[PDB]
Amino acid sequence: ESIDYVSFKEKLWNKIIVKNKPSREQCFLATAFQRASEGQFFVSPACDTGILDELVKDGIVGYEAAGYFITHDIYEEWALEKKISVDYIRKANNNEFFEKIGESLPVRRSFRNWISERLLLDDQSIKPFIAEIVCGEGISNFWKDELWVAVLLSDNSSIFFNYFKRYLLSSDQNLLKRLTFLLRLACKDVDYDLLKQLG
Amino acid sequence: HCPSTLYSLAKSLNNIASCYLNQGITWLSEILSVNKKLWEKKLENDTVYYLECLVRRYINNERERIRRTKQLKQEVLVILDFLVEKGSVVGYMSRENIL
Repeated sequence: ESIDYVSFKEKLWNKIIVKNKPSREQCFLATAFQRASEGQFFVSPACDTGILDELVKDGIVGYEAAGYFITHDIYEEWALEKKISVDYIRKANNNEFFEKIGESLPVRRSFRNWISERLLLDDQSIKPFIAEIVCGEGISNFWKDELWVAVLLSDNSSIFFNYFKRYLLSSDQNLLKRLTFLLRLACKDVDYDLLKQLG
Repeated sequence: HCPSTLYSLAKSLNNIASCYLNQGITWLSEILSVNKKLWEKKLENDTVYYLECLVRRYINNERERIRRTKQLKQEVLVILDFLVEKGSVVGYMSRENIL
C-alpha cells in the first residue's frame, strides 16, 4: 500500500527525458531554470540546433507562437532539484552558492525538497552544511527559515534540538520563538475527515 | 594572529588530535588566508615541518575527492603556496602532483 518512489523517479527521468543523449538533459535543465528565473510561461531557449523539435515530437515540451513551454509540472520540479545539486557540486563557498541559484519562490520550494531528501537518505555531508548555515552570518534569513521548515517536517527533527540546545536557549530564545511562528504557519494540513463529519 | 596558535595546532593535529585531520585543514587554511602578517613574521621552530607532514598525509587519503571538488582543492592550495613561499621542496612537488 505504498510506492517505491525513488525507482519510479529514476526510471522516468532516464527513459523519458535523457534517453541516451547528454544534449537532451542539458537542454531541459536550461529551459526549466529560464522559466523559473524570468517568471515566464513562454520562453525562447538557447539550445542546440534540433533538440527542442525532438522534445516537442516526444510531447515533453510544447510550442506556440509566443514560445516554448513545459507540459507537466512534476518534471519541472525534478529539473530544478537537479539544477540545485549541480550548483552545489560546483560551488567555491556557501555564499557563492546562494548567490548562484537566485531567490525566486520556485527555487525556494526546490531547495526545501532537496534538503528533505538528503536528510531522509542519511547523507552525513549535509550536517556540516546545516551547521555552517545555522551558525553563519551574511546569509539572508529566509534561507534559514526554509531549512528549519525542512527540519520540522522531517522525522529526524528531535536530533537537532539535542545538537543546538545552547543556541536555542541562550540567545534570548529568539530562534525558539521563530520556530513557533514557522510551526504554526507552515506545518499544518486540512482535516477532510472533520469536513466529512460536518457534511 | 598569535603565531603560537598556528604552531600548536600544526603540532597537535599530527599526533594527539589526529582524529580531526579533515576539519583541521579548514582551520589552518582559514588562519593563513585571513591573517596576512603571518606571511612576514618570524615563525616558531619546526612549524613548516609539521605543516608538510599534515598536508602530505591528507592528500594521500583524499586524492580523488580533492581532484573532483573545487572547494577542497582551493583550501589545500592555500597551505601549499604558503609552504612554497617559505621554500619547501615537499610543498612544491605536492602542488605538481595535485595539478
